Amino acid sequence: ITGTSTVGVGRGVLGDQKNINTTYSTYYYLQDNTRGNGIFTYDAKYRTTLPGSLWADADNQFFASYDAPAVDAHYYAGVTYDYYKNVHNRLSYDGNNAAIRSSVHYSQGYNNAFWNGSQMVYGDGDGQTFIPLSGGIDVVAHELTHAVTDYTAGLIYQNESGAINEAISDIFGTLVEFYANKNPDWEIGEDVYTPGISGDSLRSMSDPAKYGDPDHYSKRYTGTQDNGGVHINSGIINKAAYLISQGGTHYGVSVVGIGRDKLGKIFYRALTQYLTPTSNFSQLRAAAVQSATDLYGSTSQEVASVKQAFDAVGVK
Ligand SMILES: [Ca+2]
Ligand SMILES: [Ca+2]
Ligand SMILES: [Ca+2]
Ligand SMILES: [Ca+2]
Ligand SMILES: [Zn+2]
Repeated sequence: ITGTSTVGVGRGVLGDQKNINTTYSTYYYLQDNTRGNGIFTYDAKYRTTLPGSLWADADNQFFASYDAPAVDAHYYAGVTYDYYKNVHNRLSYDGNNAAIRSSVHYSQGYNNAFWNGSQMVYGDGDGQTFIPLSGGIDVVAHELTHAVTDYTAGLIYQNESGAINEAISDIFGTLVEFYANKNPDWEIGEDVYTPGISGDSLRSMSDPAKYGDPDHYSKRYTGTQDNGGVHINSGIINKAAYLISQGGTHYGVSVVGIGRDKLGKIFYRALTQYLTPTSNFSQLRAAAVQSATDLYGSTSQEVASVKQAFDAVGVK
């Protein structure tokens, strides 16, 4: 909408106060004009029609319980935009400052979030498996990263290419969580998963097997559930990425860690210059090796560590 840029204040899902970029024209809208061609947050009003209505507020204060998922979807989309721009010189998900749109309060009791081809969508959860999913910065960045993937490598959402797609979203979701630097970890969704159970999470990158997911290619899922295991077999790639960054010895194979920033550079380059819609795990290894070679040189520690990490998870 046309209006003047304003700064509201409110409280997110976890009860924390933050400032939000809004737009004033009669109402204050969740429209952040400070980033690209805007970040826009919508109310889906417990229904499934999308996007719903651009979020309007009378007083620019967002402290109601109903407001909290909107505050966080809007704010964490901003952090994610900043990560991609500042760290990777990428302007929004399309590289040309496309407007970023999110809807909250999608459906009833909805234990998921997704990119629908055009926008991000967040359930409120049922209060048992999840609380409103935009409360997790890793979740928000996971969703926006699906848009980045779709505009770049275009990894088809099934089987190995789909597990790579998933892992890319978990990797960058985690790197954004570290960028913001509030309780960062290598777990996925811990801030919004199972409010009645402390210390768990939806997935673990450091130890995927803790939550049932494979940590070696010989343990990959080969059935048809979950689009051929895209949220399951992502553990193999998540583990490789964790090892590249942090190091470790896994099934007897030692990996020298190179840190998060270099992990992000290698995987961003692989995603944007080498992967294709049909890439499989072996092709991801090759893309990561080539990316590290371009950035650091063929004789570098970085290349050696990429190879060790893929060896450790059984991907040749
Ligand atoms: Ca208000
Ligand atoms: Ca965390
Ligand atoms: Ca996390
Ligand atoms: Ca929990
Ligand atoms: Zn996903």
